[PDB]
Amino acid sequence: VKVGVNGFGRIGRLVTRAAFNSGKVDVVAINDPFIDLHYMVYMFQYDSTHGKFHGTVKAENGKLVINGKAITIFQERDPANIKWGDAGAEYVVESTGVFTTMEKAGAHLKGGAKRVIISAPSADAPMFVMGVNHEKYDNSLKIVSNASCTTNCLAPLAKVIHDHFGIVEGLMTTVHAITATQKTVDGPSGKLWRDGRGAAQNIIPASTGAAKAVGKVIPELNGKLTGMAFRVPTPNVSVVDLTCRLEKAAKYDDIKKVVKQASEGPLKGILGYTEDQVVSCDFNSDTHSSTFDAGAGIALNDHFVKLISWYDNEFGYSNRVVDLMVHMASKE
Amino acid sequence: VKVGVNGFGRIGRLVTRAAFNSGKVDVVAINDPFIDLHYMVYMFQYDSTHGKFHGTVKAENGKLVINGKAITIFQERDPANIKWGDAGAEYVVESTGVFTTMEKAGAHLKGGAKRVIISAPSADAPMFVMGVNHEKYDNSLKIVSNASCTTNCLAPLAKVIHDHFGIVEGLMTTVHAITATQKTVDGPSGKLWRDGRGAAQNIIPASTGAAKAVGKVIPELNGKLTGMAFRVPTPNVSVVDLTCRLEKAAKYDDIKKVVKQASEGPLKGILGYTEDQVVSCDFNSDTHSSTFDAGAGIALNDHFVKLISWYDNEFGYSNRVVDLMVHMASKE
Amino acid sequence: VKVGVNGFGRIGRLVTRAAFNSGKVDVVAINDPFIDLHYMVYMFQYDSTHGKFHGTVKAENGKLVINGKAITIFQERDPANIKWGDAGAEYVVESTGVFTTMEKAGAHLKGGAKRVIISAPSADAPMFVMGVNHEKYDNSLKIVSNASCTTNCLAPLAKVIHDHFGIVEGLMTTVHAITATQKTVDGPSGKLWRDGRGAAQNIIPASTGAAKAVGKVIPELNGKLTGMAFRVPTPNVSVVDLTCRLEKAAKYDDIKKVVKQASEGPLKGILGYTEDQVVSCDFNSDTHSSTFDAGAGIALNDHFVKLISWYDNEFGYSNRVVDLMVHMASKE
Amino acid sequence: VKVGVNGFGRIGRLVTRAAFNSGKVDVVAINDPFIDLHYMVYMFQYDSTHGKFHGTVKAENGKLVINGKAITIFQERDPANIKWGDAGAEYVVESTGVFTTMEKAGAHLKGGAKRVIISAPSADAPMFVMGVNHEKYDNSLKIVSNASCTTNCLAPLAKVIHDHFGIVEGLMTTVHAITATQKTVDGPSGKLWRDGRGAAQNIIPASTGAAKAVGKVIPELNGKLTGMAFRVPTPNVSVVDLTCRLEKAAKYDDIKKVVKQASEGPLKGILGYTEDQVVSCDFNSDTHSSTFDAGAGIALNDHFVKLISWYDNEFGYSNRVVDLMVHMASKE
Ligand SMILES: NC(=O)c1ccc[n+]([C@@H]2O[C@H](COP(=O)([O-])OP(=O)(O)OC[C@H]3O[C@@H](n4cnc5c(N)ncnc54)[C@H](O)[C@@H]3O)[C@@H](O)[C@H]2O)c1
Ligand SMILES: NC(=O)c1ccc[n+]([C@@H]2O[C@H](COP(=O)([O-])OP(=O)(O)OC[C@H]3O[C@@H](n4cnc5c(N)ncnc54)[C@H](O)[C@@H]3O)[C@@H](O)[C@H]2O)c1
Repeated sequence: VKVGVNGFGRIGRLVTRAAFNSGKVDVVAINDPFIDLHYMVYMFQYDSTHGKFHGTVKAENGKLVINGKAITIFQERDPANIKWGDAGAEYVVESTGVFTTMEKAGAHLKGGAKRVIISAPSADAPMFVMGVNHEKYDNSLKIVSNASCTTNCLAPLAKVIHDHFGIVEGLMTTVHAITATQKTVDGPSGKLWRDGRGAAQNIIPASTGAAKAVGKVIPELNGKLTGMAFRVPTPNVSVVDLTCRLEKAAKYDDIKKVVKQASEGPLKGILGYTEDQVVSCDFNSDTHSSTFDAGAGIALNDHFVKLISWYDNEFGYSNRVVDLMVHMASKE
Repeated sequence: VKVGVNGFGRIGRLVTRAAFNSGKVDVVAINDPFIDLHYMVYMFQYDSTHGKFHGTVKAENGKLVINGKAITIFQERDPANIKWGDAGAEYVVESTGVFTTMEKAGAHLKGGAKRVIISAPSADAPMFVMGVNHEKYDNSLKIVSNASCTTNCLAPLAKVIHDHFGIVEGLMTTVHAITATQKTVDGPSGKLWRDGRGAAQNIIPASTGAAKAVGKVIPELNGKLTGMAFRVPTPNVSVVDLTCRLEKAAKYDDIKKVVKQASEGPLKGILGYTEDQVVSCDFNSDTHSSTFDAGAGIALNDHFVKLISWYDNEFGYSNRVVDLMVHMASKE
Repeated sequence: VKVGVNGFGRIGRLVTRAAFNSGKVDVVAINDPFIDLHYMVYMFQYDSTHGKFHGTVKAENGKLVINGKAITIFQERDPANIKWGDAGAEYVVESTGVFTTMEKAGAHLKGGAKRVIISAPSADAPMFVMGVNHEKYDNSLKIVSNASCTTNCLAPLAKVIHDHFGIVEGLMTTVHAITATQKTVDGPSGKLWRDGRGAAQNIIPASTGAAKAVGKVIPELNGKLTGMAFRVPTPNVSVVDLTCRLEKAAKYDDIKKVVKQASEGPLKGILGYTEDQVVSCDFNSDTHSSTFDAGAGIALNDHFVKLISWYDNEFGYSNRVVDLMVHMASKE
Repeated sequence: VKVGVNGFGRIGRLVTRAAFNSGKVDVVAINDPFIDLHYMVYMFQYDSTHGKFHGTVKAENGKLVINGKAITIFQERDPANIKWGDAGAEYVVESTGVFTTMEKAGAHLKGGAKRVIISAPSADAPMFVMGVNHEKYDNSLKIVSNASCTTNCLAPLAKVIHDHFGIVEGLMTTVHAITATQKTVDGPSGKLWRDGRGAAQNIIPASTGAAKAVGKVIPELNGKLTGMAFRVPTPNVSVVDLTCRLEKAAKYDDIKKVVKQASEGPLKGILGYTEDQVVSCDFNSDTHSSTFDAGAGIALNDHFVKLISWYDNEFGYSNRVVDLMVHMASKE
């Protein structure tokens, strides 16, 4: 599939990188009114957390040339004015974080785009999580959402645990690496006061609808999950801490077994499994949506257990956006 | 009561700092075979996380003089060889971390010390948590433990929640600040492989018996609590994340009501309460053992909730060591 | 003197904090379109790096009440609209960082303000550095600049070294703490690309005109100094690294003696002096503009030396803004 | 050439990694009487700063098998006892940081090894810096030193600048990333009080003989260089800040010209050159010994300049240890 990407931020750049490192889709256009061609070369080439881009990045003839492939560049604030159709872009990845509504994201279709994938939760667009409910997608859906990075980490795990033991209720906490929405020093945040406090100095409590969203991709869990988060001073990689009450008795060993089996089969590449003495950095640039940490979790009894799963909030999610588009194309 | 302190590390120094700013407890002797008199002046005077000491510190005639009070300095590696008696130390704070058992801490009694307070969990010494079970102490106890910093944060909260609603079962996680036990860069730790990884770069999973210990200071909770921890790159101040099942239905507001009332009454100074948009640094040098964060927590339903409480793992605990000694002296 | 402050950011808030601590000036008005009254209470009360404000802060009948004194709050986006005169503000501290020109800062005059102090370098407004050239100010100056935090650290030191030994030429490097202008993760920064890279992960080279500016407050040094900077992942406190060649031979002990005498006399409170084994945190909330670190520096020979001086980039500078206004008032 | 490595710390592991990542040499033995075979697999496989090993690491029959190549493991505490001879270890990399002297390091020769390379400065062993004085090595030298990481960064640059313009005198400052020698929180380090202070919280001044050592690999510069360092909270990658006086007038562009040609010719792979807007992370895992940052430096005049050069203190140096051995082998 030929793809267009709106917004060249962390998500836009990593989705583009994933498209190229994996070769699964072909990026032929990028739109960003604030980042010009030459700056794009720089931002895509050098990455503090994921390293310098493996391949080539040059600006040739007004176009961004990555690994030899020329990419048309646009500078439109209003997506409706982006000529995706002329660039040959069939699918458009909406990653600005500003057009997450069915209506706003629809603006891309007015330029030639056949379909739009919102790289963020949507209030009305149907949300999908690879490995959990992506087969519920059909050709009538012109605008879809790939949910959030945290939802993509919890949903795969929640599905396995619920199918095998039945989740009566659960509460999650995600210890999250600092994000771009945060501030370097105590600054104005207006909406969320705690988010304005110095990121590198604090452990910051924050709200998140990721746990509740899992009830949307896994209907049986609707109303049985919710949680919150703590933003901590690490550049990348976060972890889900799921405390849940199980319906059927489950020894910790059986939980490991069931998850391991899932990571080697139906959820391979999506849900990972490890028993090694890992730490956050061991998952930097890891493409999994969620990686179960056997040794980190702990059970109180056969019905009350705390499960731990890692996720490169940047890389994993970006790869799922590409995997979602591949699945969609196979349904055309 | 005249006090002696063994080990001049973070706790030894902060307990001494807490003592001098307090009043009724006097430090008259300090032992540390690794830190010489002049180095002690430096380490006690300058503190990266708590600021320069407010008062005077000097090296005079071989003694450490703080705020004018001369302190006898010892350099024994064997606690059995410390002459606490000659120096006048009735109570000895055992804070090295390598003499936590009854059999080892008793050594201080050879030099004349009358009672020994272990500033850490003990495998056999009776453990106490101010505000929770300190009333259980009696004059026959010559060696006691003040438990851990994390246990001192969870116990006060657990007591209030259990007294009013009944904790059926709970699982905690403590997002914990960096400790002197970790390494600056990936280094050796043959016992706990994960703790050897770069502290500033990672979110590090770790085991902790703090939750299980609460079942020791609150017998009714024995076997109903356990948890683990995540070490993150912040210099000080940690937070307890308690997910528990309640027996009696409890609206979040009722929980707020009850906790707040406890902090203004029986647990004043021990358990704090706030509804402000706080972050970890707001508890820097806070002397509370635990401070309930009303806005950070969240409930799934009237019987399943996640409670959040802050604690300056260094300052709070150090002040409780002093408070424990004051209580003991009042029972002599 | 009745003072008004525009912009309630790190400096606006710290200048206000500095003002209340010592009744040198009375803040009677504040303006900031991005921070409403209630948010101001929060931002001023809680400070990650300098601690909770010691005193009281509340929102009463539409005014910000600090330590009892009620403060008129304005929310004008345009400086000209701000009715400084009405509220009773003689001097106005221009700390937004956007109106640093003579032309722009003059707008405060159109509102009733008598004098205007720009808390940042100015392209045309006369710049002053307490202890170095503040004696050059006169009643005809309605708009002045207090230079930069780095210039205030280097100038005092440069003056003493030049007065006694003569600086033939010098090059400085300032290892700087992070500022509100940096990003938490690799993000866009059109004018300064390096400044867009993750602040907590990198040592970031940056340009600075602070060294060249010293030639402006000390005319004899015009064209004899320049330098650059390295932004590093520390919340606050920076250090100047001055490498200079001397005209008159100077043993290192002579440099120490000369700096020590200056800090105890004419530059007391401005230029500090220490021989202790200090690190950056030992200067947190230190009100000096520059503190000479005797043990940190090193000389190659009697004419080529490297001098080290610390400065709390936030606190020191904020106090100098207040000291500058006090001096101005004494000249009215 | 077959190699043995004594010490499996940061240096030992990265030298081993470099050996396989290049294939210039072949590691056949590792001696570390403090790290168990299974722990070695873990420490070599997972690396916080350089990522998971891009290969294979098992533990087949008492040996460490990397990329399908078996390595004999030793737990000998006295180098003399190691059987380098039987294993086929022609050269031994002494990287413990303990056996640095000509005699302590000599302990390896008895074990059957032909030559010993000390991965650290030596008080009496001849020191070499690839690209600067490695041609001075001859077959009579059984024990050699590869100097320090900082010396390997400054020497290449100093050689080029001195060769073309003549360095009259210079003073350097190295802004250094966090090292193992440091402590996570204020701890004991009696020799150097400042090195014991919390690494993640401070900018720590430290002494370094790297600048003076350049006078030993470049004799003409003996006594013309010295400097110091600042430890900052970054995991890896450091930068040299060289302020020097030139004999021959040199415009900044002439310096760029000369350094660039040197990086494309005689010093290719050793001295790098860039004009891009780089930051520390852009040099993570960079194998150069030193990379000139054109845009970061600044000149006061044609005879006084500040030159900036980056170096991955871990990776660059480790690769030079391998390059030194390759050169030695070619002289056999
Ligand atoms: N700081 C915290 O977060 C905290 C709070 C709860 C409990 N604790 C407990 O406090 C104890 C120490 O922690 P800390 O942070 O002060 O550690 P440090 O900061 O490790 O302090 C320990 C001190 O013990 C001294 N020491 C070592 N061996 C000795 C010996 N043989 N004789 C005499 N002195 C000796 C050291 O020189 C050092 O100054 C541990 O048992 C720990 O579990 C720590
Ligand atoms: N913190 C330092 O290191 C430091 C010390 C020396 C000088 N300075 C100078 O101080 C100034 C501000 O720096 P800071 O760190 O406090 O920044 P912030 O921390 O960016 O503070 C600026 C404040 O200005 C307000 N503001 C923005 N637009 C405005 C408008 N149109 N009208 C009124 N208020 C507006 C913001 O809401 C914000 O609170 C800059 O010019 C900077 O160069 C900084």
